[PDB]
Amino acid sequence: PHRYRPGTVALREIRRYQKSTELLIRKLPFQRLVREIAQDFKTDLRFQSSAVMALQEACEAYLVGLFEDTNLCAIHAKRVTIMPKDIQLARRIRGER
Amino acid sequence: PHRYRPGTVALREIRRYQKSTELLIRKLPFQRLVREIAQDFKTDLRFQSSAVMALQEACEAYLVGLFEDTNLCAIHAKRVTIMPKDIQLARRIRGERA
Amino acid sequence: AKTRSSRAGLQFPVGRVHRLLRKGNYSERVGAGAPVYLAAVLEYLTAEILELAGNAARDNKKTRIIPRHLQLAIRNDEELNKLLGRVTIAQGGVLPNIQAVLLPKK
Amino acid sequence: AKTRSSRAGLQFPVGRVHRLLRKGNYSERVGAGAPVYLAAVLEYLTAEILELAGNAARDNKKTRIIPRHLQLAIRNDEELNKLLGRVTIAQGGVLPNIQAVLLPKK
Amino acid sequence: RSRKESYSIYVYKVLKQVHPDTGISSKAMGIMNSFVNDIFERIAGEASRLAHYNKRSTITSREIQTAVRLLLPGELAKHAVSEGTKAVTKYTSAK
Amino acid sequence: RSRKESYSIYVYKVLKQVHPDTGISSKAMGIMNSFVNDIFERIAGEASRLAHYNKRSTITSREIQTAVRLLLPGELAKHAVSEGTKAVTKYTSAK
Amino acid sequence: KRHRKVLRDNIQGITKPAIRRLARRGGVKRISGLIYEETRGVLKVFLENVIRDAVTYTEHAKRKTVTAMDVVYALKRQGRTLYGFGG
Amino acid sequence: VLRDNIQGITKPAIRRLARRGGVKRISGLIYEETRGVLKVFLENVIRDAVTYTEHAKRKTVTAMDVVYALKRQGRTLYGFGG
DNA sequence: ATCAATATCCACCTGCAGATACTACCAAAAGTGTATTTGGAAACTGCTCCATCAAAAGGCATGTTCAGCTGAATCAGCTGAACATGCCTTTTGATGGAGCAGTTTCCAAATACACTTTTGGTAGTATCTGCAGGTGGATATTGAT
DNA sequence: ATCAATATCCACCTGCAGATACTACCAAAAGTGTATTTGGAAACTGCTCCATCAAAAGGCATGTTCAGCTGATTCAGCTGAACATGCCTTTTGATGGAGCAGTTTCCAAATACACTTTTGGTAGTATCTGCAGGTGGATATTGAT
Ligand SMILES: [Mg+2]
Repeated sequence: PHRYRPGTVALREIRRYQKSTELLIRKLPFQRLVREIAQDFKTDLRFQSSAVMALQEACEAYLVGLFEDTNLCAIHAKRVTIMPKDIQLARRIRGER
Repeated sequence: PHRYRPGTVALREIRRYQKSTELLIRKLPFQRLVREIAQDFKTDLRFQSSAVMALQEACEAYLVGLFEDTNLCAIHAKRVTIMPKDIQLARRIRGERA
Repeated sequence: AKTRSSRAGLQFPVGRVHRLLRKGNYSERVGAGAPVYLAAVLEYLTAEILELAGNAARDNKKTRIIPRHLQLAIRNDEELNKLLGRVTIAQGGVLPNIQAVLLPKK
Repeated sequence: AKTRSSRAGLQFPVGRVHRLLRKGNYSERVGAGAPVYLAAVLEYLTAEILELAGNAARDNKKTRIIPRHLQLAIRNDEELNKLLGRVTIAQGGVLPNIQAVLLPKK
Repeated sequence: RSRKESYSIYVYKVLKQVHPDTGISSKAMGIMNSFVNDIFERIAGEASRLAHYNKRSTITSREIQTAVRLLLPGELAKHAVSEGTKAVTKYTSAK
Repeated sequence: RSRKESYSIYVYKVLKQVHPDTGISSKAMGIMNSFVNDIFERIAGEASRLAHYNKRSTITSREIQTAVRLLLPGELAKHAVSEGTKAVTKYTSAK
Repeated sequence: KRHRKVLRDNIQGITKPAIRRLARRGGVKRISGLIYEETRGVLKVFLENVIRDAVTYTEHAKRKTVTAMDVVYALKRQGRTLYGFGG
Repeated sequence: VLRDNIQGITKPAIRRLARRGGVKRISGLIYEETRGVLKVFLENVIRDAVTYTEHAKRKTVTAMDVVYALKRQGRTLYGFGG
């Protein structure tokens, strides 16, 4: 029974997702999260579908960008494993915190 | 013969300069650098004294900011010694580079 | 003749603000209340910062506010600091702060 | 009756750019040169992007330019990348880039 | 010779309401002026955009209000809005 | 049914000039529209400020031109400034 | 109206595999197990910020419908300008 | 004893900035690294300032020119006008 | 290296969504042509305030010494990657209903505009003092032993 | 631990750089009286948006297995911190004059307004064509041995 070694598939996934542009968050769950959060600011709100798509494009672009910076922070620490402290440091230096 | 251990004066200097607000680069060599640099954009330029001050306030503020971020990068890597890779990483994450 | 500032209960020049809005190409027209509102907001914010910088002055045994006092006031407040997060205050220095890992062991 | 575009030697609409400069409340008055100059810079920039995207389309064996091709254009050009450095192009993805240490072996 | 307007006097009046026995340096006053102009421009700027997004030709207290909500942090925003509402009310009810 | 206008057509003309055999998807055209509007505002805006800073009430090709040097990076600025200048010059002597 | 289901815990719809895919696009090879909650938290803060501003535009225009333009304007304010949905 | 202008920003001055920024210990390669950063900062701000100057048909860079340059580089400064 | 499992590549091939193509209406622009207004370039020049420089000032270049930090090397533990397996939830595409964006037509209220008073706010000038440095002496901190 | 060296803190003193105070114009707020302009308040559309129902696959949850990464530990060698001072670079204060800023002028170029023409948008139908997603099947890539 055959096995790729740890990392081999990971790099394959990196090549794959860096090649494409589809959204990586499932559409409906993200739509609920938006609605749930909006609702907490204001009840009886409606959304153009294109508003929810705009939000999802914005969020994914942000998160991927944050992971690049996070990854740099791990590799600075001589690790190859991203950890919360890397996200936290990325966000600090970005002036988000 | 008396001698302070390494890091003791350093801390002392940190406390001192974090209390105060005076500029930390000597005026003249700064002023020359401004002029040198401005020369490549236009010849025969004069500078209000307050203009050069505005510039100095801004650089030192910017650099002191960068050293904070730089220090955090050194600490992130479990060092206490800021290095070029730390300044570069900070600039990269700020979006000044790469 | 009564000043709009005095009518609105304000130290900040309602008239001037009106003029600055008109002649800043912000819009064709300017409602009556807007410059009063705006003036108020700017007064309020001014007071918050003077209050907090005052206390900063007091803490340091002083009666005259300097830039250092404004810096300490602003950077020591979650909200003002955020509002002013991309702004440099000339002659303010920085908050005393030293990363714990840099303090001497024994 | 000749359009001002043609007068000026331009594909992009001078008439329309003049109008937008008015309704956008950028100044009291707009000189006749402004829309002409602006329209031309706009056209120059779009020609630059389209040239570079057209090439990405062709590199990926495609006839029709899509957002991925615009992203590859912009992100691969140092000066477009900087001009548009805080802009997100929907459905553009990212450039393939893997940090060296992450690759296998030695 | 020509006049150089500044806020440096309204600032002083407010200083007094808030800390009567406290003064202020010339530099500190420069910083307060920069502040007031900054916040002016930010709020006026958002107002402008708001009006334009809604095809209106008028910046009214509503635009300033919404603009404050968008620009200020929570607590500041809240207090500011009430101050700005109080001052309009007091100006309207004033024959 | 109200006329929603856009640059989709000038964009297409210019497309055909640089790449005669190449098409463009409507999402790709969405992006090019965003781009034009974006760079319009940023130039117009720098110009606005720039005139205001100099107590001028008029935006001429000279304000746009500084606006452009301040906004665009090195080589793009150089070329954009040619084509602007060239269009204005040509326009000026075409009446 | 008649009912309208209670929305709760939808942040957990941002699954571990979806977060991994995003990391991959970001060039991340290996991911510590605590990343997923941290990522959910950072995402929530981002959304709240964009939606508060978007809804604020909505309310200002006296609508009950959040438009793509409301979101685009909010994204611009936040310095995350988006192309492809108008404006 | 001729010397470069960038080198007028001396090791001890750079050390003082680092100290104000909370730095304890400093690699010897920092001082050149810093000088290069400083230079890029000043190039960027002055280029814009001077562009203001030229627009205003002046041969004197005013503080307001600098202040506006700082503003549009996202480094707004308070206390020199504007 | 050699061999086998399985991912990758590429190129050809049909259905079709999305793109291009008119066609044609038309309403909103954009242009054209006087009449009317004026912003700002031009030119002169007053008077700050900027470059220059002489004497006075005090920070830094230097070379030595070694404390302690960084990076290399080793390794035990356990975390996170890979994958198989069972099936829930998302995707897709209908259908109906309506809640509400988006217009249009009349005015009542509100804001701009031209013209006069009537100050509040500035520059120029005149007093007033907070506190930056100085000293003096006590005490805390650090580092040696 | 004790003990000296040196930094640090605190009280008090004082000259003057830099506030605060005062005066007196006068540009610019405010007051007055028309001349536009606008944002709704009602009153209708045709949408997009919400909800829901069914079928289906496509991706998700979980448990197992162990590769190899992380973080602890040790350590040697290099590399930056600390150190005394006169050489020299910067700071300080004094003086012509460059040019910013004040002011006045006047016409090239701006807005304004009422026509006339044209184009860019959409909507109705029609055609087309690029390429997404499926198919083998020939060409790598990876990991056990
Ligand atoms: Mg809820």
